[PDB]
Amino acid sequence: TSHHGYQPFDMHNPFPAYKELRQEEPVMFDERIGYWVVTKYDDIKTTFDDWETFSSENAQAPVRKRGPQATQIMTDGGFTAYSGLSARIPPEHTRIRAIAQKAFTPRRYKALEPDIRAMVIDRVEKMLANDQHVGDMVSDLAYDIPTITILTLIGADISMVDTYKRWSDSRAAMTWGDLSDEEQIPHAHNLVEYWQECQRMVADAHAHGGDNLTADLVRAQQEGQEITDHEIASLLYSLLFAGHETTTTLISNCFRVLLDHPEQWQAILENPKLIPAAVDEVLRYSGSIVGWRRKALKDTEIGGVAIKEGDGVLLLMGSANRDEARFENGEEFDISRANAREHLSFGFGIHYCLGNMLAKLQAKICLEEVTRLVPSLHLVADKAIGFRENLSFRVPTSVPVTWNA
Ligand code: HEM
Ligand SMILES: CCc1cccc(OP(=O)(O)O)c1
Ligand SMILES: CCc1cccc(OP(=O)(O)O)c1
Repeated sequence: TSHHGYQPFDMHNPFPAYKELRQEEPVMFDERIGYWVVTKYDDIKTTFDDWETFSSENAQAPVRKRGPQATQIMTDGGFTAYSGLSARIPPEHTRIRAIAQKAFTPRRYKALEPDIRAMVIDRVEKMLANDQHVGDMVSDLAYDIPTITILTLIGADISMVDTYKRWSDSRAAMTWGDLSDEEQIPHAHNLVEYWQECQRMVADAHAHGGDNLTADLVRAQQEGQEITDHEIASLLYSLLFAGHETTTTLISNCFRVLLDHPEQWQAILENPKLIPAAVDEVLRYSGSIVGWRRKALKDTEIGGVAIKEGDGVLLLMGSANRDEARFENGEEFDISRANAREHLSFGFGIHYCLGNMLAKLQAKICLEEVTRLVPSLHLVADKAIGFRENLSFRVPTSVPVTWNA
């Protein structure tokens, strides 16, 4: 009953609280986290657009202050990473991003769609063959696929899938979790390991070359592009976290939300050409990220409310995606929604998601082939899906399902 019901870290059903915030206090200061909480769509899209007033430099600063022990651990481990791009500000961001998109060329996207599809069918069949005819859409399908894709694109061993998810859970907990000074210690070590592997791969590209993003970036350095080895390594640190966890969550939510609405799963079975629009509606209705942070570089206003220089802003895009002023019946999941692409789950402006297409790519491929091979798929029960507490990432821990077999 406090802060209009908003619980910053509970990710199981924040949408009722989002709804009353939009009506009662659209720009609310939450002392429990230190942020101005913004919930209406215009307000949020405007804040994204004016990057010159609202810096993103705190997007990767931890919500809870790093404790003495994690600070010593990461310092003694040589951890010098902050942010590949998402918390970089111009001129550094502009300069580094343009070099990144000259290696993130969308031909690589569409060139190896077939090996994505061949890998889904592999995973779908192994799920359909086991003692119990019950599966988990996260571990059985959505855990591997985007991870292997991003490891193949950058040049990591695809045998290290469990190391990179262990490093992802750490980064997602260290930075947006409600961690104590003890609880940072195990993730502190993981981030040190993760940063040292990012640096090990960059030195590898100098020495032995390759055929991949890591090689291409160093290859652009050798050809005169203004990007250092600390920035090459920071670009891997960004892509080897953001490049799969959000996409794992999107795939898991595709089956979570479509199986909660069997009528639209049934329409997806009828017509697999509706699948792309379904993904657009899942992204609006259940985004992987519900909140993203910014920092006021000067005294300003959001929606009439005065905000001091240096104040932190939390843009609740999960709330914006249901604003009745932009989405009629915003709280209903409807894959036929005409303007679902107006959603802000990939952001807006100079930090827009670099791999939005690569994520939607694998989301559509997973629906296309799971609806075909397993058209009778459905949830086990109604109350069997929990979400890890976080400020930004709303990750379902499991999507338990069964089928006709
Ligand atoms: C699967 C669903 C995904 C969602 C919902 C998502 C969401 C976001 C959001 C909210 C931002 C910040 C936008 C802003 O501040 O303006 C962002 C930026 C970014 N995303 Fe994604 N993302 C997803 C997948 C991916 C994938 C697959 C990749 C790479 C393969 C990726 C890489 C990045 C990078 C590098 C940035 C920072 C770009 C910059 O700061 O210029 N993300 N994403
Ligand atoms: C416990 C309910 C309550 C009572 C008084 C103030 C208040 O304000 P808030 O906690 O800052 O939202 C809440
Ligand atoms: C999903 C957007 C995102 C999230 C976390 C890190 C990141 O990359 P980085 O901040 O540049 O290291 C991107």
